[PDB]
Order: sequence, then C-alpha cells, then structure tokens
Amino acid sequence: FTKSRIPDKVFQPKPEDHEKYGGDPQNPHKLHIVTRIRSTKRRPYWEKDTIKMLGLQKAHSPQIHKNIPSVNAKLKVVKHLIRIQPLKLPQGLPTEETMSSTCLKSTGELVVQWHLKPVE
Amino acid sequence: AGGQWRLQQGLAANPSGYGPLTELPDWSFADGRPAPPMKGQLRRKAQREKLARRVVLLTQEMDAGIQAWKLRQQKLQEERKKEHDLKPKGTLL
Amino acid sequence: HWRVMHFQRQKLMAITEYIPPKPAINPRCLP
Amino acid sequence: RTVSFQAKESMIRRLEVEAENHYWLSMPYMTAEQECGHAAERRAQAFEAIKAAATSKFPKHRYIADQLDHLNISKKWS
RNA sequence: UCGGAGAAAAUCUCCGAAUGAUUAUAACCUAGACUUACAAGUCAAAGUAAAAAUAUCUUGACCCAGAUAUUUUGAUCAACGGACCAAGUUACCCUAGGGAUUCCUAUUUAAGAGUUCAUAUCGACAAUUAGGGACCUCAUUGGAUCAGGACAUCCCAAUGGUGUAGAAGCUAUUAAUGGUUCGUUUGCAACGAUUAAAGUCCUACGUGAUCUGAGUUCAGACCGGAGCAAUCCAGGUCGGUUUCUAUCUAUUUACGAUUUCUCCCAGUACGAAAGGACAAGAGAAAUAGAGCCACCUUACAAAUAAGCGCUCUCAACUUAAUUUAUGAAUAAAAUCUAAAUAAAAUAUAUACGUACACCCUCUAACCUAGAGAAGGUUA
RNA sequence: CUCUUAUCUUUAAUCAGUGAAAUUGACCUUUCAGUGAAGAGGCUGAAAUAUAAUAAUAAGACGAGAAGACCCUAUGGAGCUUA
RNA sequence: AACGAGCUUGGUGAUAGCUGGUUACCCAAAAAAUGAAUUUAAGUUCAAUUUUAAACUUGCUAAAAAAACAAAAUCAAAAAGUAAGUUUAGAUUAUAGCCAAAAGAGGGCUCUUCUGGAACGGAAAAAACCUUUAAUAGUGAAUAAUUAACAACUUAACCAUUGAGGCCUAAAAGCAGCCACCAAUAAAGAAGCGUUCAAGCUCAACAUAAAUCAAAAUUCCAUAAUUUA
RNA sequence: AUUAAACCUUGUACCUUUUGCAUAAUGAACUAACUAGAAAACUUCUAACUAAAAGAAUUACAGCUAGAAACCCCGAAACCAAAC
Ligand code: FES
Ligand SMILES: [Mg+2]
Ligand SMILES: [Mg+2]
Ligand SMILES: [Mg+2]
Ligand SMILES: [Mg+2]
Ligand SMILES: [Mg+2]
Ligand SMILES: [Mg+2]
Ligand SMILES: [Mg+2]
Ligand SMILES: [Mg+2]
Ligand SMILES: [Mg+2]
Ligand SMILES: [Mg+2]
Ligand SMILES: [Mg+2]
Ligand SMILES: [Mg+2]
Ligand SMILES: [Mg+2]
Ligand SMILES: [Mg+2]
Ligand SMILES: [Mg+2]
Ligand SMILES: [Mg+2]
Ligand SMILES: [Mg+2]
Ligand SMILES: [Mg+2]
Ligand SMILES: [Mg+2]
Ligand SMILES: [Mg+2]
Ligand SMILES: [Mg+2]
Ligand SMILES: [Mg+2]
Ligand SMILES: [Mg+2]
Ligand SMILES: [Mg+2]
Ligand SMILES: [Mg+2]
Ligand SMILES: [Mg+2]
Ligand SMILES: [Mg+2]
Ligand SMILES: [Mg+2]
Ligand SMILES: [Mg+2]
Ligand SMILES: [Mg+2]
Ligand SMILES: [Mg+2]
Repeated sequence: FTKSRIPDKVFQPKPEDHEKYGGDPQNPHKLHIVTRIRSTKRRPYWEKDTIKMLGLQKAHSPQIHKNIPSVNAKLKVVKHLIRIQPLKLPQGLPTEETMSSTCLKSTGELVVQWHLKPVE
Repeated sequence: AGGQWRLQQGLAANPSGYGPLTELPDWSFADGRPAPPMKGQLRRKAQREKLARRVVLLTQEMDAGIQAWKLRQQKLQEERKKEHDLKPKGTLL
Repeated sequence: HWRVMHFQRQKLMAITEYIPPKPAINPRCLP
Repeated sequence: RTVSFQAKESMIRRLEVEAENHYWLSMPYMTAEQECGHAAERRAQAFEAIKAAATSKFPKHRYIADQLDHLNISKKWS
C-alpha cells in the first residue's frame, strides 16, 4: 500500500459537468470552502498530515483556502475525506464596516448583512 | 429529521445553526433594558469575523500576485526589444 | 477455493454491478 | 453474504460528493508560474515571530514586595 | 569467524581464506571524507624527502611474556569480541522457575465388461468450491456399571429394479422403532458354538470425588548389548502404597410389548424335476416392563422377604419411499397432481384412552405406610 | 460367577450430651443453542421459573488435598566415576 | 518419625540474571519488541528512539527538471500549505508483541518489507473489521457506520416404391465384413434397427397444420411479514 | 430510575500476568494491627563573595562556597567452623 498518483483525466471536466454543477470553465472561483466529513483514523499517515496542514482537524467546520495549484495538490490527497464548495460573495467582499456582520450560508454564500429578520 | 429539506431552503441542516432561533437573545429585562450578550453568541461572532478577515487577506494576496505577475512579464518583453551600439558592415566594421 | 473479500471490497462490487436498459414496451406485445 | 440496502445507498452518496470534488478541483484560479512569490512577505514575517519567541526565553524578575509580603501573614487587630 | 557467486535485502543454493608467489622495495607528514553501537577497518589533495612516477595481482583485542638498540616478534585464543589453566554420569537425586499434562465414501462423465445389450450388477482417463482415514531412529488404552445421541440401517417393518419361474439372492429408495449372545487362546488378534441380527460412529479410554487391569515408569534385582568406570538401552524379565465426611448446580414416584419357532393354508401356487412360497388364521415360548406369594424352592431353626415360583401386557386421529383412480395445461380412447382432486401405504406419536381426583380428625396406640416427617386404622 | 437372596451385628437414621478437618474473591449460585483456547450458572439469542428444609446419587464447579509424573531453563546445587 | 549423607548454633540480612510483593491526589508527555556484541540469547551494555532544560535557525509536506539502475524508494533550486527543526547539557526504561490488508521469498505454514487498528456505536456475543479529534453538566438537535437479500425458453401425426448394390464367410438385401455410396419416378438415402442374409418393427422425403442465463452426533432456534406514496 | 424494597432497562468480579485479549492462569474466608527506595561523581535550582572562593591542606582561563535534590522488601537447594 503506497501513495497513488491519479490520472490527469480525472480532473478534466466535461461539457455536461459544467451544466450539472453550474460552474463556468472561465472566470474560475477564487476561494474554496473545505470541510472534513470523514475521520483520519484508519487512514495512512500522509493523509493524516495533510489534514493538519490544511487546518481541517475538526469535522464539519469550514476552512477557507486558495484555489491555487499548490493548495489544490494537497486537497487532491485528501479528496475523499473532505467536501469542497466554491465560496460565493453575493454582496461583494466584506469591508471594514461589514466585517462584524457577516455570515457564511450552507449554500456557499458569505452574506455581509445578517439581520435575522423576515425577508418581507 | 428534516436536515436535507432544510438545506434546500437555504437554512442550516441542524436547527441550532445560523438562524433567529439560536442567535436572537433569549431574554430581556422587564424594564425593557437589553440583557448582556450571550457567551455563545459572542464567541460565534468572533469566529465569523476571523473567517471574514481571512477571506479578505487571501483575495488581496492572490489579486496582487496576479497584477504583479503581469508587470514582470511586461519587463521581459521590453528587455527583449533592446538594441545598443551600432551595426557597421562590409570589409571594415 | 473461495477466499473471503473484505467487506468494503464486497461493497464496491455490489455497487458496480451491471444494470441493463429496460424497454418501455416489450417488443412481442407491439405490432 | 449480501450487502444491505443501507450500505450500497450511503456509499453512492459519498461517491457523488467526491465526484463534485473532482470538478471543483479542475479550475485553478492561478497558474503555477503566476503563483510564485505572491505570499512571500507573510511567510517571512511568520517565521520571524517563531524565532522571536524561541530566543526570548529568560528567567523572570524577582521583587522585594513579594518576599516582604509574607510578613503580612501575621497581621492582626491591635 | 571472515570473503566470493545466485536466490534478488530474512533462510536457502555454491566456491574459497586463516595466503600465495612476483617484484621497481612502496618514506615521512597532513586538508577533506567513506564505513561504524563501541572496537577494528577504508580513500586521499597539498607540503617535505628519497629516487628518476609504480608495488602489482589474485585475517585475533587487552594483559603478559620475549628479541635485538630504538626497532620488533608471539594463537585452528577457529567456541574465531578471545575465561591463563577443568571431563563423564545420576532411574538416589535436589532447589528456583517455565511449559505442557494412498485409501475409501457420496455425486458427474462412460471407453470398455456383461454371448447380444453402457448404466440388471459394474467399469478406464479423468471431473466435485466433495466428505473421512549427515549413517541410524521412535512413543495413552482394555474391562465393569450406567449408558445419552447421530443414521452413513446389522436385524425387525414398507417398497422400486433385475440376467427376479418358485426358493435363495443382488441393487436402490424409505424408516432411528426396539433389539443387537456366550466362551477359548490371547495381547492385539486368533478361533469355537449360537442368533432375526451379533450395525458403524459421536459423547475429553462418554463415564477413575463409581470400581478395576495394563501403559506412561521411577527406588531393589537379573540376563543380552554397550562404556575405562559411574552408569546406560525407548532391548528382555520378576517385585513394587493415591486419599477425599458433597458446600453449590443437576438429578432421585405411572402407563397403553418387542422378537422367534411350530401348526394351518399346504408338499399346495410355481416348477421338467430337484425343490418349494405370500397374505390371511390359530398356538407355543424367549426377553423386557409392571406386579404378586395359592403352590414350589431358599432363608429367618417367627407371623416375613426373595427367585429358582406365579400372573398380566392394547389402541393410532395424524406419513415416505412407493402404487392406484379421476383430469387440465397438451386435438390423447394421454398424464398418480411442487394443477385443482380421490384413495391405499413403514417406523414414529398422545389427538383418544386408563391411573390420579377427596382438603382432610388426631392425646395416644397400632400398621402389610415409613430414615425422620408424611399416610392408613380406632364396636 | 450364571443371578442374586435372607438373617444378625457394625454403621446409618431419629432423641439427649459434647463437638473437629481440609476448604471458602464475592454470590440473589437454572436449561438449550451459539461464541470461545478441546473450554460457560454468569457473555449473545431463545426458554424455564412461589419460597425454604430432610434424606439419597456423583454428571459438573478443567471439585479439594500430598514433597506425584513429564519436557525445558539457570554461566543454581549435590552424590558418584574416571582416562 | 525426611540421611546420596545427621542435628544445633555461628559465618549469615549467604547468594538467587528466578517467583511473588512493593502503601495519598492531580496535570502532562510517552516509546520499543530495529540494529550490534555477549558461556549471550528468562540477562546486560551501546546505537536507535523518547524525554527534560538551554542556545539559535530553518524544519515538515510537496519538490520540477537530471541525474545513479529505471517508466519510485535515494537525490532534490524556486514556490505554496503550514510550525516545527538542528545543536548543547542530563536521564532512565525498553531490546519477546497481537490481528487485519498488500507485495514478495522459501516451501497450508513459515520468514521479509509497506499500511492500519486497540469504542463507550455497528457487525449477534466480537482486543485487531467499519464509524469515531480530547472530557464536562443539560428531560435539546442534526448526523456516521449499521446480517441482511428479493425457478429463469420446438414433434404435431402422418409415410416408407429395385436390379440381395457388390465381395470373403452358401449368398450377404439401407444394412455379417469391406468398397461403390446406388434404381425410375409427383416422391425415398438408405437413419435407428431388423436380419443366418431377406424376416423388415419403420427415420428423412412426398403428401399436411403450427413451431441460454441473473437469488452427524444434549434440544429446531427471536417472533413474524409479499405493497400507504 | 420510580409513587413504589423487588419486576423494567444497562452491565463478561478484582490484583498480577500474560501481549496492548481472555470465559486463561496465579493470589485473596473476613476484621484489626504490622509489613517494602537508602547514598551527591556529573547535571539542575536558590543564595554568599567574586579573579578569586573556602574557618589551614582544596579548586580556579567566572569561578568557588553553602543549601536543596537519589538508587526496595520477602524466599532456596547449598558451603564452611565449632559443639551435641
Ligand atoms: S404483452 Fe403479452 S403478448 Fe403482448
Ligand atoms: Mg570507531
Ligand atoms: Mg602529494
Ligand atoms: Mg563465546
Ligand atoms: Mg563470538
Ligand atoms: Mg534401578
Ligand atoms: Mg442408548
Ligand atoms: Mg435413512
Ligand atoms: Mg469423574
Ligand atoms: Mg462420596
Ligand atoms: Mg541401585
Ligand atoms: Mg509385576
Ligand atoms: Mg509378592
Ligand atoms: Mg514392572
Ligand atoms: Mg446432597
Ligand atoms: Mg401364513
Ligand atoms: Mg446430637
Ligand atoms: Mg436462584
Ligand atoms: Mg454450550
Ligand atoms: Mg442468558
Ligand atoms: Mg441431619
Ligand atoms: Mg460432583
Ligand atoms: Mg544464560
Ligand atoms: Mg554452576
Ligand atoms: Mg535475595
Ligand atoms: Mg538469566
Ligand atoms: Mg522495524
Ligand atoms: Mg563482527
Ligand atoms: Mg566468550
Ligand atoms: Mg524549498
Ligand atoms: Mg499454564
Ligand atoms: Mg557456589
């Protein structure tokens, strides 16, 4: 049992894949939302290390990571233990005023105005 | 129960996640004076603020790295189109 | 002799079984 | 020995989630060459913090007030 | 102990060294490294000195003793990290501990056997994810008592096939019902006389706080064979002490029968003769179970108890192999039917019976009732 | 021995007096199938089940005892013999 | 009243690499059974690991091209995700594992290397399989794994015409055996088989109508259940 | 837990030891008392004085002096001397 190298074809999407997941092959998203959803117990030690490097020690708690190849390379190692979701900014990036009023939704949207009131 | 349905409606899977039921204050004085903030809410806000600042920092660093990359590539271009001295020719140069 | 397969491996075989396409109407009953 | 219906359904769910992970990992925002050096400053100062703590270890100050305060144990109402 | 080759670095497959000859005689000094637990072991620029660069090819510490006049030499220390110098034996033994106590058989196939004819009875090659059993060497199990269970059936019972005329047999299905002997020589067999038969296995030799013979296996002693002896041999032989008051669990108060022979049918059916049935029907015993004492026998040289004496023992609602009748799928004047139907047909068994059934005074005495208690009896 | 039987004494049992021993983690101490190291009152799943004595049997508690046997170990002993 | 060598006292608290035992709380970290030598394999010493304190600077993962054999272990610039690492001083214990999975080597087992594991949940009971970041109070909530699962494809009722084709067994008939592989016809070669051989029982024709697979031994052993989105 | 002692639910005695597992296996009838880690070479910590420190003899190229900090209990078969 040794580390495996996945064929490059796995990470080359198909036209229907873009339709299903609703992601444009151009203007790719910038930030990942990564959550660990399985345990590192009974997994090889290299998988254990990458999980600690990425900060996913606690399960079901989301961490933000750069959508850059070096980060992606580690994520591919632990692809089976995590869920990757594209961070969305419906109302734009938070500013100094809106830093204290943010909330990350389950949908993947970081809203900058969080009122806890009926939409009305 | 109901976790999958809640996610479709945009809510948290567990009713104890982000929503009015948990985050809204549980009480206030009879006079109407607001109560001191709950310790759970203060902690939850601090984590959320920390998460936002990471979002700003990572985006800025990546964007700069993109802009800074362009500038470097330009220099290589101009550096290539460099000429100097003179170009004599013939039986004497 | 058969050698038992790890449960996880058996689970993989169970989920990768071939599924044939089914017709809406049997050809016989059709004209 | 057959495999339950719970067991086969739950794995397919996990496969579908992992299938999406494949897609989201196929669209890198920055190429490898563009990546170089975009975070050099932060990494440099971060280690300087590590070194500063490591080399700042030293004994603690000792005060007269601590030693002389033990005498208060015999304080009384005169 | 170390080195060389393969497996390919864990154990395996092979060769060699405890040097050898050749020689230009191969110096001193000193960066950086290899290897390595330690120890030992490798390579080497620069500088200097000799000469006029070169050593080529294929291994044992410390101590302690020496030799020369600083220089050197000492190990089959080979158990090769090496005790300066020490072997046998113990069944007379001890202590501290650790352990343990090919050939069947069932399926599939079918060349060849069976005059003819594969599969009446069998049978090559094979098929079963199929069931059981260096030159020499070698060590738990019988019996008694009481048995529980499997069925892969030895007899008893119901059937299919036949190269089944009858009678004897052969083969297969079904069935776990009760039964399955007594001796002789034996240490494993070897026989004798019987039987309807003298099944094959599992239960830690089933079963040693129920009993017993071996063996393991010793203290004594002989031969035979070893060893200088002590001793020894998986070679003989004779002798030779294991005790236990049951604390707990569990258990200690009915049943409704098996087999054999004779008689009859009948010396008939059958069969050329020889020989010779079935079912149906009647009668005897043997054994087992449950009881009893008029006789007999043996006791108490008692009014009792015993067997060697006497008596009694049965019904099957509910099936399996198999065989019939009616009749569809399926034009039959087919077909027993994991079609709807009607019957017959082992061993089992409890539907159905018999037994029991009463709420019961008790000073005491008596009792064919009894360890105690319980129970019976009382003009 | 086939094939056991009867009688008497001892013991037993009941009454009175006296009164030990090995043994004992705690016990409110069941049956079957499973699992397990040959292995189960105690685990898994079924089932059974008012409570306490008295007298009996010895299947089990790998029942209790002794300085018993068997192989191996120690840079533990000892007796004996020698080459 | 225990003689392979008496008993008593002393030496003597003999020695025991062997057996047993080794007494309050809390916090924290944490190996091994790899290698080496050993009258040494029931022990010990060193390496290696672990640990505590201290000094100061790069470490872990990943790592291109290119190299050493070759289509991944060494080695390994820049990066990026991240917080560790080297040296100095002190120090024991440990040096026998266990089971699953993967590749080999010997020959089912047994060695070697790589990975994981040590539930309070699930798999029945279940150290080793799967789910599981620590441990707290709460009569809150969302979830993970989760012994269960739904045999398989044409005869119908009919008709069969010679010179025995020869020759090796009188002679061999579709047909003992062997070779021709045969005869007209609306239509028939001889198929089983019969026959000493031909007896002929009669297949195919003519002539009529339709037509390869997928869930043995104490006493059976949860109970049950085919459809409510 | 409960209104309720018991019924219902959950739960394979302990120490050592195997191996980091036992339904192994050792030891334990129970009570009271008694019954097993001891040393300063080096290291660390706290102070005094400091090119010197120490109440003679010692150490010293920031040392030297003082304090604090440490390493179990029970058990053979044997051997020897002298009595009996
Ligand atoms: S579906 Fe039955 S014949 Fe058409
Ligand atoms: Mg060295
Ligand atoms: Mg030189
Ligand atoms: Mg040696
Ligand atoms: Mg040696
Ligand atoms: Mg003798
Ligand atoms: Mg029996
Ligand atoms: Mg049978
Ligand atoms: Mg016994
Ligand atoms: Mg007795
Ligand atoms: Mg003698
Ligand atoms: Mg004798
Ligand atoms: Mg005698
Ligand atoms: Mg004898
Ligand atoms: Mg009793
Ligand atoms: Mg008759
Ligand atoms: Mg008395
Ligand atoms: Mg009870
Ligand atoms: Mg059992
Ligand atoms: Mg139970
Ligand atoms: Mg009594
Ligand atoms: Mg008993
Ligand atoms: Mg030794
Ligand atoms: Mg000795
Ligand atoms: Mg001692
Ligand atoms: Mg030792
Ligand atoms: Mg290792
Ligand atoms: Mg060596
Ligand atoms: Mg030696
Ligand atoms: Mg780098
Ligand atoms: Mg043992
Ligand atoms: Mg001695």
